[PDB]
Amino acid sequence: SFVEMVDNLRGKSGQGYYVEMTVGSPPQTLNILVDTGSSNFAVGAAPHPFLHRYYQRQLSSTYRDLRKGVYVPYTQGKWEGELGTDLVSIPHGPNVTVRANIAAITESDKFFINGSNWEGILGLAYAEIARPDDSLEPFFDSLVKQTHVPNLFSLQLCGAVGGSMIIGGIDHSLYTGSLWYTPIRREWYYEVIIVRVEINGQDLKMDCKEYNYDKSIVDSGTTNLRLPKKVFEAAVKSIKAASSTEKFPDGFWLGEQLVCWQAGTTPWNIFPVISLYLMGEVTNQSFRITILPQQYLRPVEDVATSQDDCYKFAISQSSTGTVMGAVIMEGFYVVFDRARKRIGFAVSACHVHDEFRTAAVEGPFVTLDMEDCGYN
Amino acid sequence: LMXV
Repeated sequence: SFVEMVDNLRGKSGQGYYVEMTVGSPPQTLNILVDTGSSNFAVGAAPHPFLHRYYQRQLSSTYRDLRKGVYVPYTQGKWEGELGTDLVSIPHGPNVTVRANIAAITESDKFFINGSNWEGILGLAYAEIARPDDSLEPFFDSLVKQTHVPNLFSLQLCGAVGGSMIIGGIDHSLYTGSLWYTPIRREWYYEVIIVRVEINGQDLKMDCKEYNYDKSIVDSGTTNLRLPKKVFEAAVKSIKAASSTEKFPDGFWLGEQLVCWQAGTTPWNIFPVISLYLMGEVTNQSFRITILPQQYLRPVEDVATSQDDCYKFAISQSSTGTVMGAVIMEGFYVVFDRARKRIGFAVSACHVHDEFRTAAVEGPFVTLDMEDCGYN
Repeated sequence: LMXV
């Protein structure tokens, strides 16, 4: 019955992907952003310039107040509100209704985005990082405890129609080839371990611990592929060298300045492919996912005469570890197998195409001492 | 976007 969930997501990498949900009785419809980087379920419950609609506790007869305040700060953006519970359903998801914790957002700062179309956020990470503390059971945890929905979900994010969030399973019609699994190192963020990095087949030759300093996570709520300072610099130096025959504006490599080319003349060939090797399921075994430039060059509308193809560098620097964002997830079908503490990757049915190259998930590879790649 |  997963067909009912296929294509249940809308949005793009730049402003996030959202799924339709209902809260309260009678059911109040709201678009909720899918965020594997947090664990709080929260919805705007007060007027805001960027909100076209919001949760009205006053209109719900099943709403219950927890008499507790709460706030959640994010890498970028933050909000505060009042905790409480209510009945939640997912129209284009499993046919069930559960009473889950809900944070009613009363104030926010740089959280809501202009024209994103979503009015709330669905934190799918573990309770360990939920605010105020891990006693506030996350939505997914509530779903699995109150129903027979299997403890796992998968995400097929499609860039530029929309995507799919299969709750409770894996839909084989959404991917090609084999699924490759990497262990979820620890149950807080969806933390993984990168054991090797290559650009155009060239090893970055860095201590693999640098790749996971201070950690590496899979986050649908982040647009870019964010890398620790050391790694980011080496990657840019390598990417620049690969496309040195091209001239780019100032601030382009900072994910700031936009770059354009004549309609259909984007020189993809000058941009290298990036291979991220992830810890595997068996001893001394890893597998790699390959990213095409079509993934790390996020298409953006031309500020003026919208005619040419413009893009923004979708690889940026981080100070809180590696973040495998949407631009990376878009090329694949990602399975968040909570039940077996692992994350699977497979080429997505909606992968972006290239003439002489193709994104891929390949294995097995032998990699010794992978455990030393983890940061402590 | 950069979502805890």
